[PDB]
Amino acid sequence: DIQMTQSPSSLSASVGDRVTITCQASQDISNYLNWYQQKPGKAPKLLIYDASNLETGVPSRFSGSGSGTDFTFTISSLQPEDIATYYCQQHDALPWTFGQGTKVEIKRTVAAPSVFIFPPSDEQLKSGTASVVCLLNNFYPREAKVQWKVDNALQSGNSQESVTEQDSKDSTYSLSSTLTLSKADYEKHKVYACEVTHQGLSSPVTKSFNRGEC
Amino acid sequence: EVQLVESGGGLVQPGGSLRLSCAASGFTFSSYAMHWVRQAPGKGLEWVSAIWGSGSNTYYADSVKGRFTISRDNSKNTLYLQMNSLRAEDTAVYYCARGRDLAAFTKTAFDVWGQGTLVTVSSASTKGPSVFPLAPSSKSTSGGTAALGCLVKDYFPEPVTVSWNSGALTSGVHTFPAVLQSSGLYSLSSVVTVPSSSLGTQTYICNVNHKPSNTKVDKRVEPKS
Amino acid sequence: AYTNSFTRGVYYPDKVFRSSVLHSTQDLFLPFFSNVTWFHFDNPVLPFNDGVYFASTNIIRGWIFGTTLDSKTQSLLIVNNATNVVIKVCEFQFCNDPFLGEFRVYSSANNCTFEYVSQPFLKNLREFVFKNIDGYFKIYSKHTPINLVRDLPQGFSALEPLVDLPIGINITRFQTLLALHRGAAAYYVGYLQPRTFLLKYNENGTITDAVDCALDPLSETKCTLKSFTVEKGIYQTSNFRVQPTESIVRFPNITNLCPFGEVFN
Amino acid sequence: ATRFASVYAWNRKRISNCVADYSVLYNSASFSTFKCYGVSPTKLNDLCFTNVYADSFVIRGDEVRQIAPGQTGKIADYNYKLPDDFTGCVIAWNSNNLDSYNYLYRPLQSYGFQPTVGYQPYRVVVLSFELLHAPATVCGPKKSTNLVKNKCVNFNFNGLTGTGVLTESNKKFLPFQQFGRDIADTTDAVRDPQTLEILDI
Ligand SMILES: *[C@@H]1O[C@H](CO)[C@@H](O[C@@H]2O[C@H](CO)[C@@H](O)[C@H](O)[C@H]2NC(C)=O)[C@H](O)[C@H]1NC(C)=O
Repeated sequence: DIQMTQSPSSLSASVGDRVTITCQASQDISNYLNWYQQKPGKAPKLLIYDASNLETGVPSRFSGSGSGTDFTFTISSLQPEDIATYYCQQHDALPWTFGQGTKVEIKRTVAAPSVFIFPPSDEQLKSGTASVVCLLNNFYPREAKVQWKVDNALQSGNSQESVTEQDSKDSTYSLSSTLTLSKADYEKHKVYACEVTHQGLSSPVTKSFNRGEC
Repeated sequence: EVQLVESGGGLVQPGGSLRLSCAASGFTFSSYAMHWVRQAPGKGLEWVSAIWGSGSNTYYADSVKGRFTISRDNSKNTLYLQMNSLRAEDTAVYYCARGRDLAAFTKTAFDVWGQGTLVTVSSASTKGPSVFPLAPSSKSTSGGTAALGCLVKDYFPEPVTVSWNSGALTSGVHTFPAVLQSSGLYSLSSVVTVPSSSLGTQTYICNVNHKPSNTKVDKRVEPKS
Repeated sequence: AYTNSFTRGVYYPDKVFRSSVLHSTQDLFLPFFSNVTWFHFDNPVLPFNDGVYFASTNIIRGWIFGTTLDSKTQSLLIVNNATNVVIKVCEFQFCNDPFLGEFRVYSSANNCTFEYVSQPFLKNLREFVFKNIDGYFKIYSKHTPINLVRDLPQGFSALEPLVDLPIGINITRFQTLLALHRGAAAYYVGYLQPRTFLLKYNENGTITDAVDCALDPLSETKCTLKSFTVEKGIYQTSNFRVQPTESIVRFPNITNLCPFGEVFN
Repeated sequence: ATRFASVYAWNRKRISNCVADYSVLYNSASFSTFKCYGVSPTKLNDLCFTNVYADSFVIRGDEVRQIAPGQTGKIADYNYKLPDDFTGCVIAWNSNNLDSYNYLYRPLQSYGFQPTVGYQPYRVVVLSFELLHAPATVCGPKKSTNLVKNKCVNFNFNGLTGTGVLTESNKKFLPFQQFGRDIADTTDAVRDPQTLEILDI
């Protein structure tokens, strides 16, 4: 088959910046390569076909280039609706393979997150489940470290996280971390706390809670 | 206007069979080449199959060679995809795409790309959701903003919609993507950012709607102690 | 309204250099002192027939020439936009009320059969000549200072050729394009006939005078003698012959009739 | 062309108002076949045409012979069809390095391109000449020669031919005139092309 080592895997640029995404090839595929723009929950949309020809109905700020085994690809002016994941697909020999994909996001100023923890509700307890959620809201960059501490013991393997995609209004992300434990084990421990390390915080900020409002 | 309305997706146990449909309207279906492309949840695009008008010039991806069969129709102009001997790796959202491989050597690409149909290969059965509130700390003095939300647990399948106070309170509503748990059932949490001083005075009611089960739940949140 | 073209409308008939000589040539010229239609703003579609003389005094931005227009037939379009004049022979669909100013009068450029791009030239009088000869569309023009707006200038100026397009379209009607902003401007239109002119080439090779051999007996005498000065005397210049008014056919009348009634009845 | 059009959509580019030099393409050895009907390939530099249309498409060796007037077959009957009467020239070359399932042909069948002559893909361009629909505008190339002064020479200036001595002149030709004539309708001087100067004859 034909392999594409599309690099970088992710890159950061600001509004109006010029974006280049490289897409290699295997054996002189000439200009039988296509480009696709995909938004979360949306079907892929053509961006550049035959490595140079723009599709109809697409704004002129989008452009592609390259031929043979190297494809340059050039964005001129970033627009806030242009946030998406871009894929290069070889289309010569029985088109099968896609690219790994590169996530293009808007560069911004580092912002410290607001950290908070949710104790389990009483309505959730009668169902037999206890969930401890820590919320990471409006932070940048996406890099963040979450340290769960129960009874001052670092936790691992018992928590789940979830990250929201790039927002349409401010291009900032939100993150939710969920810790799950049983009601019987809930009564057997006292301290529940989540610690978040982030670039916008000089030192990590720890938020703690004691069961039963102690 | 080209329109590729997809249907026929749903829930299948591993090793079962399912027939997909991709209707076409607004263009000459019989004079174009039709394709199938799928994308695994959170993964990249992977081609599936292709039928180039003839009932003999069918081509499949290496990962689905032998197992998947593609077919089309004249008259009403629709597209089919026979899927056999499914495994856990076949769970993906399936798209039917276009193709003018016949004349055009320019629009070699997939001009439209239908909206896609979801196929889940799993033995789990349909189950309605359980909703739990996310209570805050009452003695929170970290800032003037308090975070509140509702946790929708153990629903199957997607999707869900969230509203608040029948539309009278819409400021700061933020809905998170669903996640899969080790229990085999999906989970989702929807939260809202609000001023802290309105927790004990204004009534906060979160509304959760699930179209496949027509379930609507309203829950009020009050600070503890 | 009409005006007298005086002595305007002379162009180089053959693009061959001559000097200090009086040359007699017959081609489509603007008759001297002929009536020319004056337009002021409205711009209807005008017949093209065998050629048009156009004059103006930057309101005028282009011309439309054709047979049926409305994208049913090929139509010549000349527009002077952004210092680059564009000429097309596409099947443009013309408006009910063409108006330019982006642009609208030059929309729906499809099915193009000829396209050409040139460097455009335009209190100043701009004279143009448009003729179609054996498939060659010839454009002539000249820019000159003008110190009056009542009628044509009293001066003399020959128009040099500028463009020759081998388009080959049968053109029968034309219309002008004015720079409409939402300030009317005046223009003059004359029509050519196959009349013979005597053109005077100076020592530099520029046409400085000319006489229309059908304007008056004196000019006819000037033409026959191939000179602008005629000595005292009697000259024979043409031949008067009254032309017939109608044709009459006379044959013997009712003779014997063939018995068609004896076969059909 | 970086990419040629398909036979199911062969390309038709209209060429007019230009000089078409066929000597470089004719001498070029990269073409597999170059068959001209009606006129010999070496006189196209003198002859002129009103318009030329270039039909570009990819076919296969099993049908590469089918591009000719009055031919039959799936391609000749349902795909690119040559007219019954006079056409221009057919040019073809093997493109196995580039085109040997993206390419299909005309109910629809695909070419079994296996890069391992009779089945190989060939790129075909048909030049159709229209010599009567309009005034002619596409002429072949004409080579210039050097001009020799102060000697009796046989000159040809833009179609005006003759014999005489060409010398320098001080006759101010206007920018739009090419040759001047004396009294009695005979040439006195001419303006040379390529260098724009006034030569007395
Ligand atoms: C026609 O083309 C020739 C060759 O390109 C032009 O000759 C050149 O003109 C430039 C400008 O005067 C000189 O600097 C070069 O040295 C000339 N080259 C030669 C070989 O003479 C010629 O001027 C062109 N004529 C035109 C455009 O009317």
